[PDB]
Amino acid sequence: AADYPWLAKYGFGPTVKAERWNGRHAMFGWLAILGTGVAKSHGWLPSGDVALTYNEWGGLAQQGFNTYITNERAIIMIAHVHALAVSAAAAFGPQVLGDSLTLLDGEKDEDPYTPAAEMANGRMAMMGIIAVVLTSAISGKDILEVVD
Amino acid sequence: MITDSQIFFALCIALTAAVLAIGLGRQLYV
Amino acid sequence: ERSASIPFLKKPPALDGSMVGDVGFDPLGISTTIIELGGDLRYVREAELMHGRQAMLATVGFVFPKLFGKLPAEWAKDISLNPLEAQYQIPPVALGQIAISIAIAEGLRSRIVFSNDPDYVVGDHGFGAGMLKGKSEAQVKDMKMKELAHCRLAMVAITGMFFQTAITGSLYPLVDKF
Amino acid sequence: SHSVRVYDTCIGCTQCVRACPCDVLEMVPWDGCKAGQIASAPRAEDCIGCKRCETACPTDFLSVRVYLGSETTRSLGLTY
Amino acid sequence: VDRSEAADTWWGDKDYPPSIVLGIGKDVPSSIFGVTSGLAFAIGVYCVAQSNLVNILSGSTVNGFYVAGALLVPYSWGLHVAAWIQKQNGK
Amino acid sequence: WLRDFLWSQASQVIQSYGSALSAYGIIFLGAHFIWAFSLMFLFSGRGYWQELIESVVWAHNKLKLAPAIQPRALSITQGRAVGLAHYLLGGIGTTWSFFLARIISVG
Amino acid sequence: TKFPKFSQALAQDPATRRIWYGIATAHDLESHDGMTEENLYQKIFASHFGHLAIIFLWTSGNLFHVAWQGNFQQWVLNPLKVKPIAHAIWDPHFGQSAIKAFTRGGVSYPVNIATSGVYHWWYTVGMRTNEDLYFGALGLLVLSTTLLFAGWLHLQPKFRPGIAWFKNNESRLNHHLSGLFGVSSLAWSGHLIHVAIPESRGQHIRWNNFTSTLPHPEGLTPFFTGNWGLYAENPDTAQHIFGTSEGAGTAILTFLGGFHPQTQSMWLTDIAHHHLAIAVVFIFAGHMYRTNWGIGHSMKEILDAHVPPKGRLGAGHRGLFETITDSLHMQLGLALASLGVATSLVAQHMYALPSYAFMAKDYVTQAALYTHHQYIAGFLMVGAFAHGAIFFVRDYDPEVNKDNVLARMLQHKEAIISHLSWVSLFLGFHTLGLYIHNDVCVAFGTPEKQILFEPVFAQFIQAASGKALYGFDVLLSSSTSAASVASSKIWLPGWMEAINSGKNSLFLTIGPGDFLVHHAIALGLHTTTLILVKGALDARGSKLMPDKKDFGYSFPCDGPGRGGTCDISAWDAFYLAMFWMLNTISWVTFYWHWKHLTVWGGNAAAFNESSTYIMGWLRDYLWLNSSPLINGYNAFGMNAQAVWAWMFLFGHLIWATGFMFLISWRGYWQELIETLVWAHERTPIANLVKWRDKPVALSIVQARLVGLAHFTVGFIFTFAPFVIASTTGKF
Amino acid sequence: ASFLPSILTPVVTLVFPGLMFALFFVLIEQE
Ligand code: CLA
Ligand SMILES: CC1=C(C#C/C(C)=C/C=C/C(C)=C/C=C/C=C(C)/C=C/C=C(C)/C=C/[C@@]23O[C@]2(C)C[C@@H](O)CC3(C)C)C(C)(C)C[C@H](O)C1
Ligand SMILES: CC1=C(C#C/C(C)=C/C=C/C(C)=C/C=C/C=C(C)/C=C/C=C(C)/C=C/[C@@]23O[C@]2(C)C[C@@H](O)CC3(C)C)C(C)(C)C[C@H](O)C1
Ligand SMILES: CC1=C(/C=C/C(C)=C/C=C/C(C)=C/C=C/C=C(C)/C=C/C=C(C)/C=C/C2=C(C)CCCC2(C)C)C(C)(C)CCC1
Ligand code: SF4
Ligand code: SF4
Repeated sequence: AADYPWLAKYGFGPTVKAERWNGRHAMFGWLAILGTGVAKSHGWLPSGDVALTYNEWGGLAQQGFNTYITNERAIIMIAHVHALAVSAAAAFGPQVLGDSLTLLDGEKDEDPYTPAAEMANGRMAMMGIIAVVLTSAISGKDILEVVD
Repeated sequence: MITDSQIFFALCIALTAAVLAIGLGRQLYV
Repeated sequence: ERSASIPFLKKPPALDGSMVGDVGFDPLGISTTIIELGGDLRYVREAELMHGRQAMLATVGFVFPKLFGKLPAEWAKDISLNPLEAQYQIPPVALGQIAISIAIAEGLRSRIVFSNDPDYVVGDHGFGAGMLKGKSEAQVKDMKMKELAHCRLAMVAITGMFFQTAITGSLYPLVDKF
Repeated sequence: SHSVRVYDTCIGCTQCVRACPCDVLEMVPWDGCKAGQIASAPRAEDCIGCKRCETACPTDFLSVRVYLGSETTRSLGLTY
Repeated sequence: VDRSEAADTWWGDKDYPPSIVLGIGKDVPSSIFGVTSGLAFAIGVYCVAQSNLVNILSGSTVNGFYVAGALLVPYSWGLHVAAWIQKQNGK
Repeated sequence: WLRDFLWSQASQVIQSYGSALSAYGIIFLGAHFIWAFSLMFLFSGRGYWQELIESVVWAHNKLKLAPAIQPRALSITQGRAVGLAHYLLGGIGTTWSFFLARIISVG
Repeated sequence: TKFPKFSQALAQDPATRRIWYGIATAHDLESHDGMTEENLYQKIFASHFGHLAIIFLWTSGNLFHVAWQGNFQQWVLNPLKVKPIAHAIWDPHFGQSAIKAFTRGGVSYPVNIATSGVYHWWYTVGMRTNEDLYFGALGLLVLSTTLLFAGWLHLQPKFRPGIAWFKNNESRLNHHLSGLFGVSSLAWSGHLIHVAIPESRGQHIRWNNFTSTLPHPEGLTPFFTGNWGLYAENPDTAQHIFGTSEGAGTAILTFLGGFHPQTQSMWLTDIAHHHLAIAVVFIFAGHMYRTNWGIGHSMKEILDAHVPPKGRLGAGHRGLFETITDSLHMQLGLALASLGVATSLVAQHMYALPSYAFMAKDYVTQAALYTHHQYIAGFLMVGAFAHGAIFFVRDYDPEVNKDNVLARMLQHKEAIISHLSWVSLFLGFHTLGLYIHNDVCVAFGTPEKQILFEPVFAQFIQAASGKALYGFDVLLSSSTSAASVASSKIWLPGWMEAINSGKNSLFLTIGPGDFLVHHAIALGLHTTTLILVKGALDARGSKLMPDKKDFGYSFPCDGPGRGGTCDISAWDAFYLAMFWMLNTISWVTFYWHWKHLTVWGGNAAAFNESSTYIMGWLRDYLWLNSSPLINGYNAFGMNAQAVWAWMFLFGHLIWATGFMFLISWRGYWQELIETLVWAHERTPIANLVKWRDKPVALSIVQARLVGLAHFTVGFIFTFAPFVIASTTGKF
Repeated sequence: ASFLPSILTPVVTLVFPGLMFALFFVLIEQE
């Protein structure tokens, strides 16, 4: 905190703004797990466990290495990379009268504990994500089967 | 055959070592 | 001029009677080199108390599961009663639980251990400090000295029990054949 | 800035001052030398370190001697 | 040992070392030094010859007493240098 | 470039010993030597060389034969010039021997 | 609070040289602003802790990678055929062709073939499964964790060691000799006897059962009875197969000598006995010095008294204790010299006497290890001399060393430098002349005129050690001599066979080429010593600059006056001698690599014939063996050596770029940067973007440093590729 | 597992060293 003045200045670290943003991301992430689970239950993603090829995805395919990168993996990769692109756009670009990822010079981090409802739900969502990842690790089961 | 849990445990110990390395670098910097 | 514990060796210059259990026992002069370096014996005293208290808990736990029932045995029934083999038989869930609890507790301890605060009494972590509210100074010092004596005894006791269980497999008058 | 020093082996021949391209050196009165003058460096902050004084000094070893040190815009001689 | 707690053993201005260099044997006479050095040389050379020259050493024949007595040969050198030093210092 | 031109065509130079082009082989080596010898002057500086000459001059003065014309390390500009001349001679002679041996052998 | 907080001068420096010099003097703790000796020592101690943690992290990384991605288990079954894997390759730039080529070693993914011998080392030491390697990596990670915490701890106020404790020489040397060397070697001997010999003999000894399994059937009863020959009785048979119980003995401590026949490496019983005995010696020697118990020695007293009679060495070693214990640079120089000599010793001894199973037949690993350790030895020696120079220019006190053995070195430094110049000149003149004579004679179609001096003295040493093809019949070669008879039931029955067996690198046959190349090596060593010794001795002053100590160790020059004073600082002596270190180590490694390629390929009459002239080196070593490297990738395709070809060209490019900084100096680049500053400031749009530090050309010493850096990295990259790829392509 | 090269090599050899270069530059350009 005090020993890291640089990251403390822009809210980077154990800060209420960071907790808010990570709670929002955990909410969207639990949504994403549910959405991709129902997507796999339905038919959207390519089937067959077809591996990518150098002729379509090049050296990022890892055709002959190992590690069975699939077309469903490539499509969800494109989706999350688009999320990361919109992320850089929203964070670095103009705050459209919303929330800044960085604290900004004038603002001071909100007092530590509808916005409070968001934070309670975000703590719950982070706890749910961690619990699901653990339960998958201990059981050896898939995350989608665990939530199912 | 090294297992996933084995790799993760070694990675966790490596992360602990990394935190200690940052601490030692700080204390050498002061 | 001469130690009290060993009355034919010089008194340790570092030790001067202003500590609990100071009976001038330092043939090597570890305290002497520490004070020559520039440190103070707070760390070694706190390490003594920590090692000891762990040793007392582990002494009782060494013989409890055999002399008395090894729990109601929902999961412990598979694990052997020999303490040297029980360590290599804890399930991952219980092992992680105990490890996490100990790690969090001693991570909390570390900051006060390595702080510059002189108010910190050595081996005074606040756990159950409410019984010294009524004790007098002599009573407090004497009780701390009983604590240190128990610590010092249990430390040697674990070495004895561990080596006996490793080389013989049995403690002689108490627990046998485990 | 560089440190310019003058030792009492000076003979007051006033050649370091003429070799000086930054007006760091100047002759001042002195009792020791026959010529009655000694080099001195009252403007060492303007020193750049080209050591033309050292080159022009005719003593067997240099009466005027320059030690390079902390660098500055003037010492680096940067127009920017 | 520190810089201060160290004896003045330099002797470049004199012809012989001070006896203090001999440490624990700073008072044993030159006679004792010489006699012990001679006995040590004889015994050690005897041990070495009996171990490797008169006999052939091997895993089944290496003798601890001869091995230990071999170490009296360098001790003999030290003792004879000591004998000279004490003879020159007058002891 | 390293394989199919230098390595490939250096065969007729290096395998020239015992033949009429063995002079080209010798000059190949000698030009290599001079090119490397030039690097001494190109990288080094007069101060070290003057101090080394001072040590050697002490050795001579100890024997009463230090010359009246006092020896000095070469000037800085002269050292640069000598390094450049040796560098150019070594490189040009290397290429000279290589081209002549290769072309006379194959063509 | 600006970057060079430790140096306020650089803090006020406005140009870009601030960053360069701050990074450069980051670790020059002695000359930092507001530094005291106690703080210096404590900071050095903590940095040592961090450095040890780095070393153990590197070791743990190697172990974990071989455990996880390496074919250690497959390599164990068939060591002589399966190629060891270092780690997997993760590269999105790889094509399908490169993927197929780098997919090797009996795995389904691209990999790098290990050339460090870690597989052989761990297999000999007793590792058989990836689990053991993983647990070793975990334990080394924990060790590094503890070392980092210790480094942090020993800077705390109550835990900061004192200067007297740091300067306590006697205790430190006692403990290092007895425990760091002695007890650690005893621990290694115990490890061998408990885990390595049983694993070589087909016994799985690990933590779960090493407490139960007896290393010897008799136990410690022979050790206590004193009948220690029972531990040598029943050695391993010559028909033993490593890793199996067939042909296995029971002896734990032997002195058989020679080599294990199957693996062509020394016996593990011999190595365990070596480490046990050597530890006895070191634990004894660690009781030499006086520490808190009266009995012992006083190093100051020893040095003070060691002055020969009549002032032969002046005042003797008086003051040397004070100078060594006060000056850290002298201690650093002694340590670097000793460690460089030791690195050369291991390089010379590992190839002649392999210790790891099946390493001798692994030709790539042997060359890589020899080159690696010889180069590091050269670097360590140059560093030892450079720090001797820094000690002379920074820490040397003539008042303390009045008429000292060290001051007399400066007194007759002129004689020393002149005679080193003489011997360097003689060696170079004559070696080059004989080589040119041989060159011209073979060139003119008359090799018979070659002047070929037989290395009779080295051959005599080989004969005295046990060689018999020379026919000298001296000492061990003559079975009858006292030397041959006294040791005829311990080590000679194996050593004689090992040395006279022609299939080994132990005491290779030598000839006129070896004579000439050895004299060349002498030239290299002597000239490097000349440059370094001159730098050290003239660092304080010279006739061209008597007051050099005032300027210090590394300064650019003294100006163009007095004829020019280039490279006069005695740092430039180090920078010059680095070229010669590279030169002589390159000569050494070329000699090693060519002789060993010829010996391994079975045509030693290529080295014995062609090495007498220089075109033989240029053709039958460089040109001949460069084909598999440069053919790593060509117009028709690519092989697995394409990485070696690319790195070969890479090292060439860096070696070439070094010539820029070495030849072209600061004034040109400074004026050019003035022009570039003008252009940037005057162009529109871009001039809104403006620097903070004024961009300046690199300083003189900085550019000498950069040019030498590009030279050295270049050297090592080029030879690494050429030594690792040509060997692989030829075997 | 075979996942981890893909996850770790680019994170550790594009993102982390770029951030370190940014941090070092920003730190050395202070005051
Ligand atoms: C110095 C030792 C070392 C070295 C040279 C390497 C090298 C490598 N590792 Mg790493 N690794 C190490 C130790 C080391 N490892 C250790 C001890 C572990 C934990 C057991 C791992 C676990 C690991 C995994 C799981 C993977 C790699 C991979 C890789 C490769 C890609 C780089 C990467 O992101 O890894 C770094 C990854 C980390 C999680 C960080 C490890 C932290 C180490 C211990 C730091 C050591 C620092 C060093 C001593 C000094 C400072 C360096 C620098 C600041 C100057 C590369 C060949 C990848 C691979 O296989 O690619 C093909 C991969 O997937 N490594
Ligand atoms: C022990 C102790 C302490 C404590 C404590 C306690 C109780 C700490 C608890 C911490 C806890 C429980 C911390 C969890 C964080 C989880 C996060 C950030 C996860 C985000 C995960 C995210 C944002 C993932 C998102 C996605 O992947 C999802 C899911 C779907 C994918 O499609 C892709 C995306 C990116 C959308 C102190 C206070 C520390 C010190 C004190 O002294 C003692
Ligand atoms: C080796 C050997 C043997 C032995 C032995 C010997 C001598 C062993 C000696 C063992 C010894 C001496 C063991 C001490 C235990 C102390 C305990 C349990 C204290 C707990 C105290 C606790 C849990 C306190 C809890 C509190 O919350 C409470 C309740 C109140 C609060 O206010 C706060 C505190 C914290 C106070 C044998 C067996 C004789 C056979 C043979 O000879 C070989
Ligand atoms: C400048 C200076 C410095 C540095 C130096 C150096 C760097 C050095 C080095 C050196 C070296 C590097 C040396 C080496 C040496 C060696 C030797 C001296 C050897 C010997 C050997 C022997 C004696 C042997 C013998 C034998 C045996 C035993 C066995 C077998 C046989 C034989 C015979 C071989 C210092 C720091 C000091 C400081 C001051 C200054
Ligand atoms: S010696 Fe130098 S400083 Fe003195 S008068 Fe002459 S030129 Fe000037
Ligand atoms: S050092 Fe340069 S600026 Fe200073 S007096 Fe001499 S010539 Fe002038």
